[PDB]
Amino acid sequence: ASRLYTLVLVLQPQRVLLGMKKRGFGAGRWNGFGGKVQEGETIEDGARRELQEESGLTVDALHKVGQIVFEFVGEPELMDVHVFCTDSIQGTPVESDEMRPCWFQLDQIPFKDMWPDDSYWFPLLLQKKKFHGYFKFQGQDTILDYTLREVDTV
Ligand SMILES: CCc1c(NC)nc(N)nc1N1CCCCC1
Repeated sequence: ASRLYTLVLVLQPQRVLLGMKKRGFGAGRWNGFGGKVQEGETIEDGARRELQEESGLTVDALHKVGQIVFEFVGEPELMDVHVFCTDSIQGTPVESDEMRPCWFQLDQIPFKDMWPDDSYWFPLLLQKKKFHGYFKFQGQDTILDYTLREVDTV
């Protein structure tokens, strides 16, 4: 089976917001905000909730931009990540226990300190293209298989 997750990228014309994960799963890597969808909330609800929790930020509209399925070898549940983006945010991002936020110019995205799959699908994000992705990981650094396609409906 699969578990739903969310990922929220605040993409502004000349910069993208990322957070350095301070503890837990994926510590020491920059990434968007997000996490597990809870029982009782929509996916979009959970994306807004984790955005608020990890950065203090609220948004008016999130747009569906991607879906990436992850398999980790030896882990039974696939991770079904729904990727959202927004330009217009509400508030100034602040550090949480989980995330230290920072803006990045679009030409200085810290790919070598991000999840490896980001190098593959982030360009599609920056092109405002919608995508389906699949990545199979051995551990947390090695991509063994992957597929990536642009779609019409996420
Ligand atoms: C491990 C799954 C994952 C990943 N795969 C390697 N790549 C990125 N950029 N984000 C991920 N998530 C986003 C949701 C919350 C958990 C971490």
